[PDB]
Amino acid sequence: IKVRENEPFDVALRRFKRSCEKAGVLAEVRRREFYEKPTTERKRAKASAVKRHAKKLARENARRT
Amino acid sequence: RKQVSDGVAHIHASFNNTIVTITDRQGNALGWATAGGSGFRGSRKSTPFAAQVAAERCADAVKEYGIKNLEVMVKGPGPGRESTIRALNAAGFRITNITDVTPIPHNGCRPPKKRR
Amino acid sequence: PRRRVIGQRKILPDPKFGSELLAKFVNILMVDGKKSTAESIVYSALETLAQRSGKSELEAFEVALENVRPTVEVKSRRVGGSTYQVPVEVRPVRRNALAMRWIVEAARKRGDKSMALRLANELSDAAENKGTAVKKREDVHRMAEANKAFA
Amino acid sequence: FCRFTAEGVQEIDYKDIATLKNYITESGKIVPSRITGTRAKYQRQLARAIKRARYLSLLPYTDRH
RNA sequence: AGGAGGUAAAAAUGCCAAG
RNA sequence: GCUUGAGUCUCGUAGAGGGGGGUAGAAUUCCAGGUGUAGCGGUGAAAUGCGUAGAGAUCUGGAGGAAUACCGGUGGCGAAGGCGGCCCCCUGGACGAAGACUGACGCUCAGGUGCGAAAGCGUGGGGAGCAAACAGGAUUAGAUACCCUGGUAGUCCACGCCGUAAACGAUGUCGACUUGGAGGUUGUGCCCUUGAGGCGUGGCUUCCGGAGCUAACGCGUUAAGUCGACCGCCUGGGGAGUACGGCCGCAAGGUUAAAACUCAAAUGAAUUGACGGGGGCCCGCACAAGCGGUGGAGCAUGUGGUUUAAUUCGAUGCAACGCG
Repeated sequence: IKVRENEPFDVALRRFKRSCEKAGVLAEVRRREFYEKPTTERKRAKASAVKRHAKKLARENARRT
Repeated sequence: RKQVSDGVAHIHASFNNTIVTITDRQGNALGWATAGGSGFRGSRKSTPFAAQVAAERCADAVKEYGIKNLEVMVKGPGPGRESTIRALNAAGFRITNITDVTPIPHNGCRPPKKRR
Repeated sequence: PRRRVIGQRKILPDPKFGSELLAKFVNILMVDGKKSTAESIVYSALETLAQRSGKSELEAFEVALENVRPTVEVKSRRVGGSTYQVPVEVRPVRRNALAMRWIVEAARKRGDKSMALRLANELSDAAENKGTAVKKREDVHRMAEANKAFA
Repeated sequence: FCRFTAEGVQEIDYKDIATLKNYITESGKIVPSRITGTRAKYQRQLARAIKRARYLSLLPYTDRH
């Protein structure tokens, strides 16, 4: 959010707002309550998370790299 | 003129348009310039370049005050942000500190339903 | 095309004085594969301009190129929704090759008597950059600078 | 990866602003349990501790006050 | 590994066809 | 009689379980004022709208209503509907440890009774933000729509009513039995807590999968497996969850629930294709980058059409039309 670092400025380099939001809470509350589409988009967000965790623990076949 | 030395640059980088207002420390405005005022009516004002010329067109609107120290307050989602600060640095202002004052509610007002 | 990034051709130099850039210019002036006809026009227009310019042939020629040689031009690219014009920098081999085209189409619109007189008039007043050939280059720079917002 | 009061046993008290400052970020938001590796029991505990400490102005709600 | 974006991220219109 | 089922007590633990009352900060809008200058807003692009009566931007002050960022998690709790700031008051349930007690008190349940999202209805409040209706602007062949600018009911509170939902894990409740693996969460025992460990043992929960089952998809100790007890329900599609009648309701309607007639199917899962204004990858003068044409003119020639006694027949998107 707030940035000084106080001597050798020279460049913006604001990862600081990206380390908190930079769009992520603002391009979310831009519109559209939905009130239940969070409950289904959180679920597939978790479902794709645990499926790729099952995928990366199932890569060892050969595939000839 | 009052000839103040230290000032605050506010940047209202919305999705459609960007407004660069340079004030003093207290908050009283000195001059401003938007992307719509610099030409660019329509799709062109929503680009980072129109934000850049809006900051330059605001820098020479406060030449009569002799500001040398600027603290930037960026606010908004728009593409203005990371280009309209660089235009103030090239304009010959010393960037004392940057902060984002983007108003994020602590969850309450119903946002619009819009845009299917 | 899709696959091939082909290397360019092998132009032989100009016979009067060895220069591929003049040799490329006589190809853009050529029509119907009549190269000897087009070389007749180029030499007769370069000598009657070199008298008016004072400078000798090639350096009188190439100074008239930078007044029509562009540097940016628009292209119509689509990335998001509807398509708009982005100004792109012109690569240098194209850059004078696009300039030579604008001259010989400006000289073909000229209402003078012969092509030698037409092209020498167009190549001279472009050295004082007043022809319509520079006005092509000014108008490609206007709509490029009108679209400077896209980069 | 590391732990918290699972070893250095505590029943988190909100007045310990020294320890609680470790568990908020620079903007004052509570840092998630996926970062600090806190047990889910204590992450509920310090969430109530921070929310009480914000009420008594011992901790700020945001950085923009 | 998940997260966020990025000249960029879309959303102008675009009907019908019979045994 | 007995103690395993069921229940009680003692001790703790976790929790957006409920009801009441307070209060907190962030933001939106409005109101007032300072500064300040021509735009703002909006979109694919626009316009309506707002703005020189000085907006938008910025700063200070205020008034309001509503919702609770981060924590936050296929995390938790609840019979289900559901329930997220914090604090107090009142209150329900679950689970655990170690004992004590009652002694089959149990399970299920037609009718009955209660609870029951949202919308709606009644009365009285409240009204920031959203927003049916409605209005204006667009888009379009049209656009009673999507999009934009506004905007009333409603959303909020109290108290009644309605009693429905894709009220859904589309899976009734209760009990027993039957290989495993990785987790989450919440208790607890033991040991060297020596240190985040080690070993156990309970409750709830997510995912994968074995036997088995299944039409298949899949389910798989939280079964759709193997069984038992009781209940609800089904009997081709359409007509139709409609008409009529009853009951309920302020109403909207709900609930119970046909028939004539009509069709020879309707449907489920999966398969090979084709297609997609689905995705990924790739190619071609397909586009792009270029050059020269055609469409205009006059003729040549072929076809259609018309005409004629006959204008012989055939070829008719690409792939017929200087074709046989």
